[PDB]
Amino acid sequence: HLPVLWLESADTDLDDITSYIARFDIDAAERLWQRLRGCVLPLSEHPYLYPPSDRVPGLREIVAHPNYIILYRVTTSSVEVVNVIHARRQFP
Amino acid sequence: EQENSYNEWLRAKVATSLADPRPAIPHDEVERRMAERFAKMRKER
Repeated sequence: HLPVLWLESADTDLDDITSYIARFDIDAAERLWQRLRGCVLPLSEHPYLYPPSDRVPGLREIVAHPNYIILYRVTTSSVEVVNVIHARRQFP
Repeated sequence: EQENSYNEWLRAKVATSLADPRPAIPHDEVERRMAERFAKMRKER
């Protein structure tokens, strides 16, 4: 198994996205986190499962939710989550 | 034209993410902070 890591920017995205939603729906915020974590955890076993990004060369794109995308890369020693972004908005 | 602004914003966002001096964080720890955040959010209700 290859260790799954998170960039601080990715953690900050996580915090930003779930903060805005929670101001109106805490459970909708948790369900989104349970989905994002469920996409990133199995990367230890399938590091190259998702296609490489054409927007950001060198990264790979997970469409975890119709509105949210996880961008990650495989290094020499780990898989790093780079950013978690809104698929249609420049957010966060 | 809205796709060009999105891609430029996203490339600049990743470029900032990759310039960050702080080291990457185990999934372990992000699960802990997410748990810390949801708990503080519920105590605020």
